[PDB]
Amino acid sequence: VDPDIFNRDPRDHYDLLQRLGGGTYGEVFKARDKVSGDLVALKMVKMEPDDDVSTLQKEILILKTCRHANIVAYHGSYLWLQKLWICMEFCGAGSLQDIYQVTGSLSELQISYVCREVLQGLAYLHSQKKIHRDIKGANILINDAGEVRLADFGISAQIGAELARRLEFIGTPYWMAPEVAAVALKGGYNELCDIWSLGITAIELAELQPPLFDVHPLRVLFLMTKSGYQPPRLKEKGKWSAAFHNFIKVTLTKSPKKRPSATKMLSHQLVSQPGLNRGLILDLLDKLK
Amino acid sequence: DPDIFNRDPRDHYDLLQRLGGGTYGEVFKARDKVSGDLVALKMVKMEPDDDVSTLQKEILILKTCRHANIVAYHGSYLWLQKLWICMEFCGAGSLQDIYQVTGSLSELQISYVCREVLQGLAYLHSQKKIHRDIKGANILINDAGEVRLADFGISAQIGAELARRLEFIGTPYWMAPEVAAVALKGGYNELCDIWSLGITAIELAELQPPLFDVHPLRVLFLMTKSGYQPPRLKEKGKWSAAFHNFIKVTLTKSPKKRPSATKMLSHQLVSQPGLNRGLILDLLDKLK
Ligand SMILES: C[C@H]1CC[C@@H](N)CN1c1ncnc2[nH]c(Cl)c(-c3cccc(C#N)c3)c12
Ligand SMILES: C[C@H]1CC[C@@H](N)CN1c1ncnc2[nH]c(Cl)c(-c3cccc(C#N)c3)c12
Repeated sequence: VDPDIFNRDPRDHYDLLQRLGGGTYGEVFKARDKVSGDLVALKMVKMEPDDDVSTLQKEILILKTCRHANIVAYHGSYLWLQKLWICMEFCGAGSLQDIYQVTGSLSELQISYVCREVLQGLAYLHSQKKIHRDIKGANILINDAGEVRLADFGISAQIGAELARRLEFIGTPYWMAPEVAAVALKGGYNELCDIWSLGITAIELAELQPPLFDVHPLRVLFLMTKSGYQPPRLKEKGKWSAAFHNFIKVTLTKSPKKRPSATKMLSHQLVSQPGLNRGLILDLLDKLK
Repeated sequence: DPDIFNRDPRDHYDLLQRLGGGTYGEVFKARDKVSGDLVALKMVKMEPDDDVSTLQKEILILKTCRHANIVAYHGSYLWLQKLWICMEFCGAGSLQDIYQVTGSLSELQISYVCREVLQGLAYLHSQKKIHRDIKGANILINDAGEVRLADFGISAQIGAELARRLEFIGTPYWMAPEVAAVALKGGYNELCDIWSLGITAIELAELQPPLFDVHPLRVLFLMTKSGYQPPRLKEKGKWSAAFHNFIKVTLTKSPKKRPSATKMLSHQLVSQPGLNRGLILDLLDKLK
């Protein structure tokens, strides 16, 4: 699962303080270093010798090979008595969903700053051939230093593992059409799917819910496949500037061939504005207390 | 399937010999006890904690097919931990079994085969089905020189895989439209069968599909490049311009420009006047 794993009980180094919740899979615990007192988040997953180790192997590999200020910090992993423990940064404010349900709608400048920081994390991930595939407020954390960090590579790991399995059982390819060979090797979609999720997340930070949240999940999926499909928009026009409406319009470009990349989005009017600094986030954290 | 017979298939058929299956299972040559007709019985072993989704999709595809160019379905039996799918037996086996003894097929024999496969393909696509495994091994020839498509194994596996995507997709509110589209539809369409028929036409002509001596992973990688050139027949002088054009048109790299099976039925190669089962009866005489 990981050549750098510690075959030791994490409870030798950490006091488990409380079960904070969970992600796509696993259970997350708040933990404290026994001697220093430093806080960490320990994600525990059941790991038997018979289980497929590929998903968790890929999640650890993404966390270990990410060296970025906009990606949650990784400290190491533990394997002890059929339980895998992934040790990561403990972000004191929690997720942006934890924040906006107490604080309400973020201001346009706070959203602009979060979007820029997320786009820097996405530009980095995409440059290293990775796709997050689960961009949303619940997966964007704010640490005590006011930094915006992408978290939960669970879906990304599951998708990488599913793609490796498909290649293993693809069979003889001599009669396969090139587009069949392409979805077997790449998947049918690309990293631009993360740009659309950031557009939906910016609406979620403004409205406390993604668009169509009240609509049945299957109806949402079917409508996206229909011919006359129109992407979502911000509900209250006058509350937001034209730069925010345009950010939603371009990130939510229906065709992936015309959806801008993460680096191209960094020069967009909304995220290239002058007043975007960590002070906006430190002031968001002050409102929480 | 609700119409599954809960009896031993040996009550109605005499098992004659094991022949080996396709994608999955084992196929037995068998004889109908009342008519003396041969049938192919596909046997799949069962275990109590087995996912029955793929098997269920294969039976449903076969039970709803009613076309001369697709193996006929005669029912399925569940007995003593085994599932038996009963289908049409084709006396000469597959085109691969034939050309391995006979050698290369003539252009007119290939044109008859292509027309018959396109009739089956046009039918399958009209019913919203995809074969996905068109090749010499899956095109059977009966004693009368007639053509039947066989082995909906890959087709059933893909269908089962796609149904399992719709079940474990999770909340879709942050999901881009193209991600939603591949989860429901798959990322490719029925036009993949047109390409496979082009490669199959080359396989019948040259005894191997193009790049057969190149590593499978290298072939897969080459195809994804934006400079990949579709294959062509090696001996230009051995074939007519119409066959060379059929190959170029079926092997259109872009699935947006690749013609449908119904469109291909109007192509010169397969709409020619002398195409009939007699051409395959000549092939079978060469075998004996
Ligand atoms: C416990 C989780 C989920 C519930 C959320 N309300 C708060 N959250 C965190 N809070 C404080 N520090 C944290 N560090 C990390 Cl990593 C997470 C985190 C957040 C989201 C997904 C995953 C995973 N896979 C981990 C975290
Ligand atoms: C026994 C099989 C496999 C080996 C091949 N050499 C000859 N072949 C047939 N030959 C004569 N009639 C047949 N009818 C049917 Cl159906 C098949 C068939 C062919 C291929 C796959 C499957 C399945 N699932 C069934 C068949």
